[PDB]
Amino acid sequence: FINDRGIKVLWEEAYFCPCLNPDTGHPRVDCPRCHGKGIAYLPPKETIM
Amino acid sequence: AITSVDSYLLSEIKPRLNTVLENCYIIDEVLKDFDYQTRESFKEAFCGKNAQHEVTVGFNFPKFKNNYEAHYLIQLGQGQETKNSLGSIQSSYFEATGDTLVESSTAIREDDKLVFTVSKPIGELIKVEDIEFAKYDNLQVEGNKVSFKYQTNEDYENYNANIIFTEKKNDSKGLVKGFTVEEQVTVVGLSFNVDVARCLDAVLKMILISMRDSIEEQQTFQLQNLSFGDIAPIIEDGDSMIFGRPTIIKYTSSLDLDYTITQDINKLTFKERKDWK
Ligand SMILES: [Zn+2]
Repeated sequence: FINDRGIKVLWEEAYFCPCLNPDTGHPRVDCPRCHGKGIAYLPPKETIM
Repeated sequence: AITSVDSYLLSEIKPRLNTVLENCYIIDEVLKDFDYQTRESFKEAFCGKNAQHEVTVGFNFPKFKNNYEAHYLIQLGQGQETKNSLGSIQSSYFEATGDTLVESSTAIREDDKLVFTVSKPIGELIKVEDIEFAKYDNLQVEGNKVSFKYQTNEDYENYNANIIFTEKKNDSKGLVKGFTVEEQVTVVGLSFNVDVARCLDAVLKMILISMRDSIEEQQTFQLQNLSFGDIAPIIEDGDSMIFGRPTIIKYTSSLDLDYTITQDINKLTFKERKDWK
């Protein structure tokens, strides 16, 4: 039922990026692993939702 | 004149912001008190000629999306009239004078005078930089030129100077009528990164300190006074919050009009008339 009704999506899993400032606790705005969001993402996974 | 503090601030902040951001050691000095990683990340992202991100400045209520990574929002505030003159006479003039200007110029020889040429008719000369003339020097101003005796001054035949002066509109009499207003403008550095908001606050305070010496707000917009708000989420229900710290800039300035007087009197005349009663 879900495979019939859902649309194909790419799912990628959140984790906090280890670029957070050890004092201020905020992300580095130049970080390449996360583009200023505090959250980095694992490689994408194909799923239907 | 009538004045528009918001447009002044936009015009003044934008070039100054650009010229600081293109100059790495200025930011390195401004941010010396911040955490090392905050400083280096800001300098890497926004600073220097190779900077891939950019800051932006503009008024509030645009119809388009802004650069919410770093954006100075300018926001015209309250004001009130504070001091009035007797008769509302702010000043009087014999010759309608425009804005104050400073221009670079060089001397040239002409007919055994030195002259400086200026782009506009000189309504009043305030200062020729680094020169004080004696009466012997026969200082004269005419049209858009300043002229200066050659005889004793031949060593200066190509001397480079800055002229501080003011335009003239026209040869007319009048009264400058008006009053003083105290007026507020708010500025906020929006960023979705809190450390960027804090750095934009520091940069803006530096810019305003530097601005206090400018001719614009030395002659007008006097008594700059700064107040600072809390850092808070400006918008809270996106995929992320947007933060900012407001600052309020308050200025005292004159609002006035040139009431020209057409009446002129150039001769009294006297007559005696006899009363035979
Ligand atoms: Zn990161």
